Amino acid sequence: ANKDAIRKQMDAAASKGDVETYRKLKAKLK
Amino acid sequence: ANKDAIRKQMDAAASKGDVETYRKLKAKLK
Amino acid sequence: ANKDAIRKQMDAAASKGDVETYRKLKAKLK
Amino acid sequence: ALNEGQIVTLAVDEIIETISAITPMAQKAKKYTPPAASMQRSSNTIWMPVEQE
Amino acid sequence: TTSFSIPDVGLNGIFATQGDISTLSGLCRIALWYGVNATRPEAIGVGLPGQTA
Amino acid sequence: RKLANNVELKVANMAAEMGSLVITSPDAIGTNTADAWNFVADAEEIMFSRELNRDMGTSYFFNPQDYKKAGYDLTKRDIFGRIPEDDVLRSPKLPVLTKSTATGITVSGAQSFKPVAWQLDNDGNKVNVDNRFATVTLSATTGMKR
Amino acid sequence: ALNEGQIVTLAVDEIIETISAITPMAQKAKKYTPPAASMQRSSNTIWMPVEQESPTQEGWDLTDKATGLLELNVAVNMGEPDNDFFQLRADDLRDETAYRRRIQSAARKLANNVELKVANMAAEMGSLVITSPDAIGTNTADAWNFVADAEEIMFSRELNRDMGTSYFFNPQDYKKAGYDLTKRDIFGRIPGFDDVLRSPKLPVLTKSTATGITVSGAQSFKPVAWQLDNDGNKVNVDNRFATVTLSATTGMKRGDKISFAGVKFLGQMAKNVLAQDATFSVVRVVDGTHVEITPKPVALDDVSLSPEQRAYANVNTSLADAMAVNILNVKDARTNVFWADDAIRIVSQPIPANHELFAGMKTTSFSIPDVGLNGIFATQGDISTLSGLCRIALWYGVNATRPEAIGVGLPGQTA
Amino acid sequence: ALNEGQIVTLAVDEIIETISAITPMAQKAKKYTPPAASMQRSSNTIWMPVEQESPTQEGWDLTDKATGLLELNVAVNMGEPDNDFFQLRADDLRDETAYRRRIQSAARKLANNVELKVANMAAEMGSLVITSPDAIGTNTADAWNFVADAEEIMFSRELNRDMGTSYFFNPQDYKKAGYDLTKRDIFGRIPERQVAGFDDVLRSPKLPVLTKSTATGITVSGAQSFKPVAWQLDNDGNKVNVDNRFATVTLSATTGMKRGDKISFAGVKFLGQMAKNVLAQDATFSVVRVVDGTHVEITPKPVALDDVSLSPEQRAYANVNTSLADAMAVNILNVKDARTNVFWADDAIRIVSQPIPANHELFAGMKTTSFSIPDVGLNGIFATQGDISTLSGLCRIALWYGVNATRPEAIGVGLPGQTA
Amino acid sequence: DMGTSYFFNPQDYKKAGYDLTKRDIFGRIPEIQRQVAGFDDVLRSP
Repeated sequence: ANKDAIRKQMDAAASKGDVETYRKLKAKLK
Repeated sequence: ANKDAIRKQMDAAASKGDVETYRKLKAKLK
Repeated sequence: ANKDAIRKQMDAAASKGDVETYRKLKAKLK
Repeated sequence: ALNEGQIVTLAVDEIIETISAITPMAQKAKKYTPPAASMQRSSNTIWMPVEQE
Repeated sequence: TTSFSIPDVGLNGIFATQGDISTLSGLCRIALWYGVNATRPEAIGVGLPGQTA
Repeated sequence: RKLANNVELKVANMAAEMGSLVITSPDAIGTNTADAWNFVADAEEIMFSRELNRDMGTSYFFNPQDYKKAGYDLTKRDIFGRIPEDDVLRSPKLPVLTKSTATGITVSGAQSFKPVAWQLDNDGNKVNVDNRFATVTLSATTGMKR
Repeated sequence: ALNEGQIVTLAVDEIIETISAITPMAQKAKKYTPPAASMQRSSNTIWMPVEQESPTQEGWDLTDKATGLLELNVAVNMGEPDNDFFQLRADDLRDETAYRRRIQSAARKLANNVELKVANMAAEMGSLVITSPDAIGTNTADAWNFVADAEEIMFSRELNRDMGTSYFFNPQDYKKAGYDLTKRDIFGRIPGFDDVLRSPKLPVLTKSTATGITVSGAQSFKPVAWQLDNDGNKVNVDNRFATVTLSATTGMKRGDKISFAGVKFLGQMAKNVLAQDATFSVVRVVDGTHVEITPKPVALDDVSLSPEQRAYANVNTSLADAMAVNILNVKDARTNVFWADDAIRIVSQPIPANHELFAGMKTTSFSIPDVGLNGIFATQGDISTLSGLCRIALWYGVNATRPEAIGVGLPGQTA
Repeated sequence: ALNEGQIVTLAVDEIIETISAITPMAQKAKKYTPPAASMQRSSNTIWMPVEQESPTQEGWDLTDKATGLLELNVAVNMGEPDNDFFQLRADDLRDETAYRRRIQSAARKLANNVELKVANMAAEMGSLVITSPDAIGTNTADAWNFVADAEEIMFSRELNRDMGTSYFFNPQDYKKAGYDLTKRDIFGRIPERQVAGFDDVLRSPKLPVLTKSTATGITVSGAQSFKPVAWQLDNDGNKVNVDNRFATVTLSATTGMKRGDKISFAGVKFLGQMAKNVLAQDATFSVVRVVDGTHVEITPKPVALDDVSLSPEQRAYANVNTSLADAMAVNILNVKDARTNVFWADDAIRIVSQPIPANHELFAGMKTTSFSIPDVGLNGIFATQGDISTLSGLCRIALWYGVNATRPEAIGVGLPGQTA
Repeated sequence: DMGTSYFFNPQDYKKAGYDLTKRDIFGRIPEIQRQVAGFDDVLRSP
């Protein structure tokens, strides 16, 4: 649910190449 | 949270030049 | 004349304390 | 890049907190405030009474 | 000049700044005006270990 | 930090050079009951016997060597040993009291001191007398220092 | 199954996580960032200020008391960046996990290099040497309390600019001392103080074969603010290091700890003689009769030097004509290091990069916040090997500023 | 009548124009602006690179060009600023002209001192020393041709392959050489390209007098060999660049030796930089400092061509036929006191300057404004403050700059009259 | 610069002075691993 949505968002951020957003979302996930 | 708002109040007090209010707000922050 | 207007603007610039525009107008004078 | 008020506030806060922190002996000594507080630079000889026996 | 006070220790001071062109920098002065008095020296003790003589 | 240095150095030097309740022992400070010296216990005993403590307790200050030798844990204490939120503390500004080389010193004559409340100064007014210090005439004062 | 953006993001994330985990010692040392921001000139010899010490300055009237200040400095050389230049093959890039594993393997090597740098510097130019003939343990009778001794030597010296001291044990001595380690993390941190933790990368300080060596002459060292270089300009002087002439520098290495006999420490701030002998660490053997010892011995009872120079005194008395060196590391032992707040500084600048200026390589800049390290991540396509070159560069300079505040604990120095 | 803004603007304008117009010597030096801008009072040692041209490669395929040459850096330190502290009396502030005149006098002082520093650098750090008993004069029978000799020694060493050489004459030798001052300013510039050429001969009255060396019979001790090395480990264990300009040698004794002396080992001969051909001219070395009573440092690092240990990339950096032998004689050159004439190549002296780190408007007591002189390349500060002692203002103009004698082998000093 | 895995037979594990307190039957911890950080792991296996 929420974990899946966060995973999709961080995957999109990584695909965009934005490291900062990916790191923030990784912090939120765990 | 409110810590970032009281930090802005601390900065405003410091820029004004009131040591007493700055110290009170710093004690509040901690 | 151009020289008188340049001198007036030079005095106005020197009154405010700006050295860059003063030097530029001096260069235009030469 | 610190404005004048910020200079004063930061300096006074730092002085107060660090001196109050690293003075163990001076905080165990009794604090005396002279009754006569006047705007004079000459050092007066304050006579505090001792306990009467 | 800004006058401050340290409540925990009981010291009164002043903090002053001024600009000097003989140093191209802002002079800063912190003063602490205090007098330590040993009232009743009979109550102050000194412990001296290892006085073998 | 320099200003706090000056304050603490002044207090420690004044306490060491003006303190008169002197307690000495040939042994060194430690936790060994047989061979070490209990500085805190002796200080408390001499202050209680002498009755100069208004019953609020005294304040003991160790130097770091003797504080370590006295077996104080310091883990549940501040850097000075203040139990942050017996009050035994340690200070690094405690001076070393150099030995005195005077050997053959005797009182010069029969001297008696009395507490004097006031005296007349040169202008003729009355000025209080500091009744702490008494001037003693001795045979010789060689090797004696403040 | 990895696109370029995901490659960059995963690589930067894995580098940051791996470096920030396996580096406990570099995180305890103060992080410094210089405003210079030089570009591929080995940076510069960044001259770093050191805390000022001044005389009393008592009285209402102070006319010219602000002119005699010394303003000493210390220098750090960033040097050249530490790289890990390898190839990325299709095996590594097939899946996120394999790529993260490869990037972690690279970042772990870089982090280990950082850790050995810090540990070796702390062990080889730490001055506050504490040695005991007994091994570290819990028993009060036959064992040695390293933490208590280190805390006391820091407190008496008044070298702890008050934030707390960091204690580092090698894992053997950490186990010997009574530390739980079950409720703590891998290194002993919490996710006498609470800064005690263990580091595998602590080196071993080998013996010193020097025996019966004495000072050659009567040297007195005084703090110097600046000196004229060969160009006639004014260059600052690194006042940490003092060149002392000995009778014979035989058996002396870069890590030996020496303590001249008859010389005792002073409280850095109170200027009172301590019981502990002043211990120095030799950092270079210049000649057969000259060495460099990492704390400069400034004598209180030295009339040659001015009061502004006397404010920096850390030694009871200057070196006499024939004083004994008194080598301290007399047996091989793994070192335990401890230091104050500002005793080691990691200086780093962002690596100068012109991103997207040259097409062909993708360069991204990453900064580890936990450890003051800045880096660059570069990927290029190599048609010769039909794969992709990958480079991870870390640019940092680890500086042992204030070597007097770095200590080495040497157990077992029986004889 | 002047207000504070007019004071600041007029003073900065006068300083910039006067300092730009006065100094010719600093113009000839190649200005270098550090990439780093620092907020610290103690300037970091700027390690600026020294570039020797790589030989061009021709062909379509350059995969095998390689030959990454040794990258060597020289260190420049910025001293304490050179400042002119003076009182702005009420007379100087009466109108515009008096203020311009006073600021012009201050700028003249500062510019003269800058020229003095550059001239002392060139005289005491110049390596190419040419001497003979004769004195400079127009006639060829019994006099010098300083320009011709300097041009010949520069062409033989191949130091200035493309750019021109700047020749500086003291006024006496400038008059003796036959150069007329008619329709010319004080320094010999004509009152009036940049890409190439621009060979000029100027007269500079700031050239110092080189005192003779009262040292005889000094011999080299040991066998010294020097190799240009790009990096070394400092005490912290980090890597620091090595100033490969200065090499310290061991001598029998350093008595009678000072900074300004010139030496020339007997068996050592110069080499063409681009061809490594032995030249008939004896190799000339200039001392910078006397380290001890036994060691001494010299401006050109003697790197012998016949060195087996020398790497090819290191062998590219060669200016000596054979290293110092066991008992070679120093053979001091400057034997008589004489005013020096200095010449140098395009990039043989660099002026390094960065803005003075100061925060403005925080302290209301003083008014500090930062100015820059782009023509000369000196960054400075202008400060004023009111003094109750003199019932007027105190003004201070501080210039912060560092002169570096990069490539000292390309700086030539020629002192005539060395009869004995 | 990583950990090493040590496997003892049970008797030499006992004789070397290794305890099984807060460890499973093989000497492992019941719960970036320790090996990556550079810490050795001592186990016993029959």
